Amino acid sequence: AISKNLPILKNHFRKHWQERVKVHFDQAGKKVSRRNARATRAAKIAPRP
Amino acid sequence: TAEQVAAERAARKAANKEKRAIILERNAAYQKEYETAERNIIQAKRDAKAAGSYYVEAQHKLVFVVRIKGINKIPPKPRKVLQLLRLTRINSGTFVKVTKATLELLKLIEPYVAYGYPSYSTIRQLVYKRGFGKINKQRVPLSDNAIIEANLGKYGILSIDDLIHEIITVGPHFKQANNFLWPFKLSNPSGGWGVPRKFKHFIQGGSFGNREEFINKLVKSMN
Amino acid sequence: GKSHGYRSRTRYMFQRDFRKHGAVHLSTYLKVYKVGDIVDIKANGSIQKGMPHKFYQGKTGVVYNVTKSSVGVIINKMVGNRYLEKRLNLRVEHIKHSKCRQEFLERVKANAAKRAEAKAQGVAVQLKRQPAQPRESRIVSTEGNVPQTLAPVPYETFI
Amino acid sequence: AKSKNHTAHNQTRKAHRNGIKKPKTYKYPSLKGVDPKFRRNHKHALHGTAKALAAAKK
Amino acid sequence: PSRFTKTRKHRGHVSAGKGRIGKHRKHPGGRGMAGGQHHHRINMDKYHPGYFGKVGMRYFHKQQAHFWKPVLNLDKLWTLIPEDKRDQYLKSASKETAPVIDTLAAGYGKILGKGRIPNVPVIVKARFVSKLAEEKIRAAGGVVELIA
Amino acid sequence: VLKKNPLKNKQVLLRLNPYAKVFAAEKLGSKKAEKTGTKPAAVFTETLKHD
Amino acid sequence: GIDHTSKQHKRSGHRTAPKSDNVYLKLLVKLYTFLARRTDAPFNKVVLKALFLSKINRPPVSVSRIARALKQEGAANKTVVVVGTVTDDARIFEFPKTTVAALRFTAGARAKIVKAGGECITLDQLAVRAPKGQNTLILRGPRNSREAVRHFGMGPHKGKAPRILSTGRKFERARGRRRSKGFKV
RNA sequence: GGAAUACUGCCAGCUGGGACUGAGGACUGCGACGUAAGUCAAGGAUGCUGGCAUAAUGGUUAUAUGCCGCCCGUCUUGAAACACGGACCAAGGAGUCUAACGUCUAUGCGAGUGUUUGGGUGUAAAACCCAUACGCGUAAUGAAAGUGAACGUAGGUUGGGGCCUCGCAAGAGGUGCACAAUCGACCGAUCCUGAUGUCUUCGGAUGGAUUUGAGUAAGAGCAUAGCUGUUGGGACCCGAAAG
RNA sequence: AAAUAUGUAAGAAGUCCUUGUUACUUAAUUGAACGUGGACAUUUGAAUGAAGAGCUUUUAGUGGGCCAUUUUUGGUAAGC
RNA sequence: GCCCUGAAAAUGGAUGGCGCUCAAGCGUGUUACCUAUACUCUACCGUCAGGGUUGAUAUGAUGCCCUGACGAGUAGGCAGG
Ligand SMILES: NC[C@@H]1O[C@H](O[C@H]2[C@@H](O)[C@H](O[C@@H]3[C@@H](O)[C@H](N)C[C@H](N)[C@H]3O[C@H]3O[C@H](CO)[C@@H](O)[C@H](O)[C@H]3N)O[C@@H]2CO)[C@H](N)[C@@H](O)[C@@H]1O
Ligand SMILES: NC[C@@H]1O[C@H](O[C@H]2[C@@H](O)[C@H](O[C@@H]3[C@@H](O)[C@H](N)C[C@H](N)[C@H]3O[C@H]3O[C@H](CO)[C@@H](O)[C@H](O)[C@H]3N)O[C@@H]2CO)[C@H](N)[C@@H](O)[C@@H]1O
Ligand SMILES: NC[C@@H]1O[C@H](O[C@H]2[C@@H](O)[C@H](O[C@@H]3[C@@H](O)[C@H](N)C[C@H](N)[C@H]3O[C@H]3O[C@H](CO)[C@@H](O)[C@H](O)[C@H]3N)O[C@@H]2CO)[C@H](N)[C@@H](O)[C@@H]1O
Ligand SMILES: NC[C@@H]1O[C@H](O[C@H]2[C@@H](O)[C@H](O[C@@H]3[C@@H](O)[C@H](N)C[C@H](N)[C@H]3O[C@H]3O[C@H](CO)[C@@H](O)[C@H](O)[C@H]3N)O[C@@H]2CO)[C@H](N)[C@@H](O)[C@@H]1O
Ligand SMILES: NC[C@@H]1O[C@H](O[C@H]2[C@@H](O)[C@H](O[C@@H]3[C@@H](O)[C@H](N)C[C@H](N)[C@H]3O[C@H]3O[C@H](CO)[C@@H](O)[C@H](O)[C@H]3N)O[C@@H]2CO)[C@H](N)[C@@H](O)[C@@H]1O
Ligand SMILES: NC[C@@H]1O[C@H](O[C@H]2[C@@H](O)[C@H](O[C@@H]3[C@@H](O)[C@H](N)C[C@H](N)[C@H]3O[C@H]3O[C@H](CO)[C@@H](O)[C@H](O)[C@H]3N)O[C@@H]2CO)[C@H](N)[C@@H](O)[C@@H]1O
Ligand SMILES: [Mg+2]
Ligand SMILES: [Mg+2]
Ligand SMILES: [Mg+2]
Ligand SMILES: [Mg+2]
Ligand SMILES: [Mg+2]
Ligand SMILES: [Mg+2]
Ligand SMILES: [Mg+2]
Ligand SMILES: [Mg+2]
Ligand SMILES: [Mg+2]
Ligand SMILES: [Mg+2]
Ligand SMILES: [Mg+2]
Ligand SMILES: [Mg+2]
Ligand SMILES: [Mg+2]
Ligand SMILES: [Mg+2]
Ligand SMILES: [Mg+2]
Ligand SMILES: [Mg+2]
Ligand SMILES: [Mg+2]
Ligand SMILES: [Mg+2]
Ligand SMILES: [Mg+2]
Ligand SMILES: [Mg+2]
Ligand SMILES: [Mg+2]
Ligand SMILES: [Mg+2]
Ligand SMILES: [Mg+2]
Ligand SMILES: [Mg+2]
Ligand SMILES: [Mg+2]
Ligand SMILES: [Mg+2]
Ligand SMILES: [Mg+2]
Ligand SMILES: [Mg+2]
Ligand SMILES: [Mg+2]
Ligand SMILES: [Mg+2]
Ligand SMILES: [Mg+2]
Ligand SMILES: [Mg+2]
Ligand SMILES: [Mg+2]
Ligand SMILES: [Mg+2]
Ligand SMILES: [Mg+2]
Ligand SMILES: [Mg+2]
Ligand SMILES: [Mg+2]
Ligand SMILES: [Mg+2]
Ligand SMILES: [Mg+2]
Ligand SMILES: [Mg+2]
Ligand SMILES: [Mg+2]
Ligand SMILES: [Mg+2]
Ligand SMILES: [Mg+2]
Ligand SMILES: [Mg+2]
Ligand SMILES: [Mg+2]
Ligand SMILES: [Mg+2]
Ligand SMILES: [Mg+2]
Ligand SMILES: [Mg+2]
Ligand SMILES: [Mg+2]
Ligand SMILES: [Mg+2]
Ligand SMILES: [Mg+2]
Ligand SMILES: [Mg+2]
Ligand SMILES: [Mg+2]
Ligand SMILES: [Mg+2]
Ligand SMILES: [Mg+2]
Ligand SMILES: [Mg+2]
Ligand SMILES: [Mg+2]
Ligand SMILES: [Mg+2]
Ligand SMILES: [Mg+2]
Ligand SMILES: [Mg+2]
Ligand SMILES: [Mg+2]
Ligand SMILES: [Mg+2]
Ligand SMILES: [Mg+2]
Ligand SMILES: [Mg+2]
Ligand SMILES: [Mg+2]
Ligand SMILES: [Mg+2]
Ligand SMILES: [Mg+2]
Ligand SMILES: [Mg+2]
Ligand SMILES: [Mg+2]
Ligand SMILES: [Mg+2]
Ligand SMILES: [Mg+2]
Ligand SMILES: [Mg+2]
Ligand SMILES: [Mg+2]
Ligand SMILES: [Mg+2]
Ligand SMILES: [Mg+2]
Ligand SMILES: [Mg+2]
Ligand SMILES: [Mg+2]
Ligand SMILES: [Mg+2]
Ligand SMILES: [Mg+2]
Ligand SMILES: [Mg+2]
Ligand SMILES: [Mg+2]
Ligand SMILES: [Mg+2]
Ligand SMILES: [Mg+2]
Ligand SMILES: [Mg+2]
Ligand SMILES: [Mg+2]
Ligand SMILES: [Mg+2]
Ligand SMILES: [Mg+2]
Ligand SMILES: [Mg+2]
Ligand SMILES: [Mg+2]
Ligand SMILES: [Mg+2]
Ligand SMILES: [Mg+2]
Ligand SMILES: [Mg+2]
Ligand SMILES: [Mg+2]
Ligand SMILES: [Mg+2]
Ligand SMILES: [Mg+2]
Ligand SMILES: [Mg+2]
Ligand SMILES: [Mg+2]
Repeated sequence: AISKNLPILKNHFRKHWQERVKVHFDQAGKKVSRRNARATRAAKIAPRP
Repeated sequence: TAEQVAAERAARKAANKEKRAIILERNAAYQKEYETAERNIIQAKRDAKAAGSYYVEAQHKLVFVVRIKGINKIPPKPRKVLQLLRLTRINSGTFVKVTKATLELLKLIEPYVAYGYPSYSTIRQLVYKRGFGKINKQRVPLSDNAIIEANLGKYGILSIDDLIHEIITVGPHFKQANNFLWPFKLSNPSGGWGVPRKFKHFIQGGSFGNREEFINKLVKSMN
Repeated sequence: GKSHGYRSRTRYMFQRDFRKHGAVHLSTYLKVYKVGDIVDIKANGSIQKGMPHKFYQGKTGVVYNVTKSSVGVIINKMVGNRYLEKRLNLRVEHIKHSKCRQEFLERVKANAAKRAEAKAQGVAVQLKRQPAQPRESRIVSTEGNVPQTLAPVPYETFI
Repeated sequence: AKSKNHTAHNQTRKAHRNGIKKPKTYKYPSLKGVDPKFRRNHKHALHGTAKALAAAKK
Repeated sequence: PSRFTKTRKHRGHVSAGKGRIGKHRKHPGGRGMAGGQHHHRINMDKYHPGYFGKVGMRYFHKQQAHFWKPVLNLDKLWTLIPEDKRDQYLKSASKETAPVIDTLAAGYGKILGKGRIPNVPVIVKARFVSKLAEEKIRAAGGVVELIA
Repeated sequence: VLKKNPLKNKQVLLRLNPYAKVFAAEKLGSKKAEKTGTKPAAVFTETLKHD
Repeated sequence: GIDHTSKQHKRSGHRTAPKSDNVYLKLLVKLYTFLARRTDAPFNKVVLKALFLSKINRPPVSVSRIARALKQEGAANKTVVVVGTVTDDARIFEFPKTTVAALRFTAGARAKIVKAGGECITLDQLAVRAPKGQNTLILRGPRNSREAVRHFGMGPHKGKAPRILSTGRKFERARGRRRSKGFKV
């Protein structure tokens, strides 16, 4: 309902949002593996920058 | 150092010896002051009787009020009054200077208290046994005139009988001399209240009202 | 249905006195009101314009404004627990001149003139008022007045 | 169903706990609701009596 | 954390802190902003006046940065000159070699008129300056150059 | 630490009001008073005993 | 039983030590608690109380607020005391010398205090130089300048500002905000 | 006519019996008795004698006796109720997490603040490090085009702690930050006046105004965090007839 | 025309003396406010009390009530 | 005045109960006496308030010490555990 003196918020969570939710636990491995993916490119690509 | 602190002590010891002389002075002068006055009044009655006329005494300037009712179920206006007279607890009492200002504070309070005109003894034994004083809150027993003088000294009143005098004689500093006094915590009457039922007026059933001189027999038994 | 409109219940209240009616005399119009004046509020039924609401009848306040035909009066009324500040725009037929403070001035002024008597003599002042007192001892003369003694009267029917 | 309608019971009590306050007055009250052409001219009477002390002190 | 939370204090007391008469139900009053015009009227006026209805004019496909005018005041100004040089330029007070301050390249592009500045002159490179701003720059013996 | 009660415990009776010593010595709570011979006006016994 | 004319077992609203755990802050208090007790100096009492204050009650005292206070007549040379952190203000230009005893000084504050040739004293140093706090000028930052204090007491006709998340038109300007839509406030 | 006696009242008059209590733990106090040495009942019990280790005494527990004591939990104005749940025991069993927030508090830095989108780096989800941006704050106000905060030591009057001057003091004088009341100035909006100029309709100087703003007037904020409170969420737990 | 209940005052923000401002006001140095400079404290201007005075933010529960004396309405009355 | 008539209801039954007749009844007076978680005095626990104190010499400055007042509680809040 509506009480006290508080700004009106808008929270769009009526939609089954708990279905589409992405945590990034992979931020580590999606970097460690984002590096190794670049590291071996330049390897395979040889002096080119 | 041994001489220096000895100088404070040897002089202070002498300051007190003389400060106690000021007292014996006054209290002996107080003893005459009362002894003559009552003797005056006692005589003036007899004279007027020999003259055919009647000595009509001065109405009483000083009254002692002990609250005989509990703290429950009291109407607001009496309830506020009992607080302003500093009786918030059963069987407690204060002194009141009689004036048509405070006289109306009584009589409005009449349902919840018994009161009357206290004697010298009654005041003396009330202050001697039950006498306390107010120093930054802090209910403090008057065990020494130093306590009194430290506080009531700015008014005179360096004795405990200086307090007693300033009360019974009323007089200029009675407001602060009486207000200095903590309200008197008293026991129930030793030997009962004399009535069956307290909350009929003294004239009808006993207690609860102005019993005039009969306040002394009561208060003394509550002491 | 309940009826709460502005002047309800004022029937006897806004009535003019028995054998006083019609035009209001000129002392009312000829009075001067500056700011700070303490005025008593009593409505007048003959004058409908600029009259107090029935509440402020009997109340006394300090005029905060002076206009052509009226004076604004600030009054203190309680709502819930507090006093808010009401200010009324009232005409002069509804305004008295309060005698509450008037004597206090005649008190101060007499107090300062009795101060010069302790300045020119040096006796004690006794300025602040003291309430009525226990009285005093006296002697009542039996000369020419000897107490006459009464008893209670019996019962008898008077009709 | 039917129930209570109104009462003032206990309201004096509630309004005396923290209650009844006081008008909390100050010196120099607000001028709210005073004649405009007083409070207009009153500005310039004070605007002018300013310069009087913007001279005297030097 | 939980061990700090009052609902551990309430273990053992019937009804948590929620009351015996009114309990804690699902949705008394209705979910969300329901009834703002009716039973919540008193709360929408008082703490959110103006909440209902329309005011003014719409804008279709409005894109900010058509409006971009970060605001800067003579109140600052000289901050845009690095600290040490700021000294000797204030010491100079020259109409011959005088410091150049490019406001737009400094994160800005409207110069306002708040607050006093020294008599030391400034070359103000800007766009959109306020009338009182400039005139106060003329008191320092300096100019404004409009750019884009 | 302990309030003692000048109505008993002579020591504190003397600690306050040193006049107590005199008062005791002189009796003075037993003080006799000068005898008077005054007799009431015969009107006063007329009213008193009257009716 | 007593009829109580005031509420039993009520505690006074004032703090005693701070709520902060900072071990150095707790020491400065141990200092100035001792000071305020064994002196006649009222200044020590004042500083002691101000040591318990909360970051909302110790708003930053700007250097320009210090400067203008030295332009006070007769206070020119006094060492000024701020029981909270002191901020730099670029808005001034010529800033006098003095010395300023505070808890903390921002980097700009400190360095620019010394450019004018003045000291940043730390509160115990100030205590040793001035055990009775003599020739000291105490300064306070504004506590009603705060954001949250703008929304306090938000009624009809109170001209305060509402708790509001976005802002612009479309947001709380229509019904109740003008005579044209509903009423106005 | 001279007492006596009753009655009421005062004595800082003298004495006998009983009861409960012995808190404190060097000395500091106020006193009293003293010619004095000194003594004391004077800011809280010491002296003396006896009795007890197969134990006196104290704890628990069972039983008895005197008096007392209705079943909890719940709703309710009112329950022991002829109101509802509960035959018993063990285990399980109900205000959570999330996103956005209000007050308050602690902390970092402060006219700024936020490393963690990303990059570097690594003893590899850690820790350490960093460019460009971005977010919020540093300007408001109009619906909008727009315009955009110093007449004055950033004001006047009245209060104000602290600091200062003389004063034993008591007071007095001085400065007066936060803060309170109030009179002003300033920025925007609204209405009014409409200058020098202009390509004749542009430009809007100056000066008013019971109008107005979530503004200015030697900045306070940004960030991580705790309790409590708000909303969206299965949303304290269990429960419909239905669709 | 009561009783009871009820608004106001009992001071240093006081009572006065003088005379500067203004666009208001007057026949007008008439006023009105607001100032400048100055006269007076010692019961500082009733009693009584004050367990301290003022201020701010936030937030729980509650929003079925019932009883006694008294005043009181409907009802023959009621544990209405 | 007291008492009597007036004065008829359903299980057996209630001045609370036995029972009381110059009362152990009714009206009135005067004293003694009994005992509440109330009043007075004191010990102890806690809460709130005021004051002293690391000038120290260990072992706690959130301490140690002195003083005064106070203590009902559902829904509910907060604190210390
Ligand atoms: N407003 C959006 C964002 O909200 C964030 O909110 C953070 C806090 O406000 C929030 O705290 C909530 C609190 O709001 C709420 N009223 C009480 C709750 N106990 C707190 O939650 C906290 O404690 C719980 C219990 O251990 C933890 O599990 C939780 O991770 C922790 N944040 O935890 C949030 C982080 O998970 C931040 N305020 C900020 O990043 C930003 O404002
Ligand atoms: N009359 C001496 C005065 O001393 C003042 O300064 C000293 C003291 O008088 C004053 O003491 C406090 C004061 O801090 C506080 N803000 C008010 C407080 N009433 C004052 O206390 C004063 O009054 C109380 C009560 O009567 C007395 O117990 C105390 O001895 C006395 N100094 O604070 C200073 C010491 O800390 C002022 N210099 C000035 O008013 C005047 O010179
Ligand atoms: N600082 C970041 C910027 O902030 C903006 O918001 C700030 C301002 O731009 C915004 O003001 C709006 C503005 O959005 C819009 N384009 C024009 C409008 N007239 C302005 O509104 C202005 O006046 C209204 C009353 O009319 C006030 O309510 C409002 O506070 C005021 N800023 O109000 C905010 C200041 O209070 C944008 N919301 C945001 O997207 C952007 O990133
Ligand atoms: N009942 C008399 C009262 O006197 C009061 O007057 C008090 C104040 O107005 C007056 O204060 C003056 C102040 O006006 C002036 N602008 C500064 C001056 N230093 C102050 O002086 C006062 O305070 C200082 C500082 O603590 C003390 O040293 C000094 O003793 C004291 N007179 O000092 C008086 C207190 O001594 C008020 N006018 C009012 O509350 C009331 O009329
Ligand atoms: N309007 C300008 C103002 O006029 C003021 O003067 C006008 C009044 O205020 C002034 O009157 C003074 C008054 O100021 C002061 N406070 C009291 C004094 N009793 C008055 O005096 C007045 O009464 C006396 C007789 O009682 C007459 O003789 C006299 O003419 C009359 N003006 O007399 C003028 C006309 O009545 C002052 N000069 C000054 O404040 C200012 O210049
Ligand atoms: N101890 C019994 C006494 O009688 C009282 O109660 C009495 C009344 O309840 C009852 O009186 C009723 C009357 O109400 C109803 N009309 C029926 C019956 N015939 C009457 O009975 C009466 O009879 C005559 C008078 O009529 C009397 O002499 C007689 O004493 C009385 N009992 O008779 C009871 C016994 O006399 C009380 N129980 C008690 O307080 C009192 O002490
Ligand atoms: Mg009398
Ligand atoms: Mg009294
Ligand atoms: Mg009288
Ligand atoms: Mg007995
Ligand atoms: Mg009895
Ligand atoms: Mg009896
Ligand atoms: Mg006795
Ligand atoms: Mg006794
Ligand atoms: Mg009607
Ligand atoms: Mg009439
Ligand atoms: Mg009449
Ligand atoms: Mg009309
Ligand atoms: Mg209904
Ligand atoms: Mg009903
Ligand atoms: Mg209802
Ligand atoms: Mg109805
Ligand atoms: Mg409260
Ligand atoms: Mg816990
Ligand atoms: Mg619990
Ligand atoms: Mg339980
Ligand atoms: Mg509960
Ligand atoms: Mg349960
Ligand atoms: Mg709760
Ligand atoms: Mg429940
Ligand atoms: Mg509810
Ligand atoms: Mg909308
Ligand atoms: Mg004791
Ligand atoms: Mg108690
Ligand atoms: Mg301010
Ligand atoms: Mg402000
Ligand atoms: Mg407004
Ligand atoms: Mg916003
Ligand atoms: Mg419309
Ligand atoms: Mg309309
Ligand atoms: Mg004879
Ligand atoms: Mg004879
Ligand atoms: Mg006798
Ligand atoms: Mg003897
Ligand atoms: Mg012992
Ligand atoms: Mg001795
Ligand atoms: Mg001797
Ligand atoms: Mg001797
Ligand atoms: Mg000796
Ligand atoms: Mg032995
Ligand atoms: Mg046993
Ligand atoms: Mg039983
Ligand atoms: Mg139930
Ligand atoms: Mg039910
Ligand atoms: Mg029911
Ligand atoms: Mg209930
Ligand atoms: Mg009912
Ligand atoms: Mg039950
Ligand atoms: Mg039943
Ligand atoms: Mg049920
Ligand atoms: Mg059941
Ligand atoms: Mg069943
Ligand atoms: Mg079951
Ligand atoms: Mg069952
Ligand atoms: Mg079973
Ligand atoms: Mg938060
Ligand atoms: Mg990894
Ligand atoms: Mg940035
Ligand atoms: Mg303009
Ligand atoms: Mg100008
Ligand atoms: Mg000012
Ligand atoms: Mg001032
Ligand atoms: Mg003095
Ligand atoms: Mg225009
Ligand atoms: Mg202008
Ligand atoms: Mg600001
Ligand atoms: Mg909170
Ligand atoms: Mg289900
Ligand atoms: Mg289904
Ligand atoms: Mg359907
Ligand atoms: Mg003039
Ligand atoms: Mg008092
Ligand atoms: Mg609330
Ligand atoms: Mg509610
Ligand atoms: Mg309900
Ligand atoms: Mg009923
Ligand atoms: Mg009933
Ligand atoms: Mg009945
Ligand atoms: Mg029968
Ligand atoms: Mg029988
Ligand atoms: Mg009986
Ligand atoms: Mg029988
Ligand atoms: Mg029988
Ligand atoms: Mg019996
Ligand atoms: Mg009898
Ligand atoms: Mg007997
Ligand atoms: Mg007990
Ligand atoms: Mg303490
Ligand atoms: Mg309790
Ligand atoms: Mg309680
Ligand atoms: Mg409890
Ligand atoms: Mg509970
Ligand atoms: Mg514990």
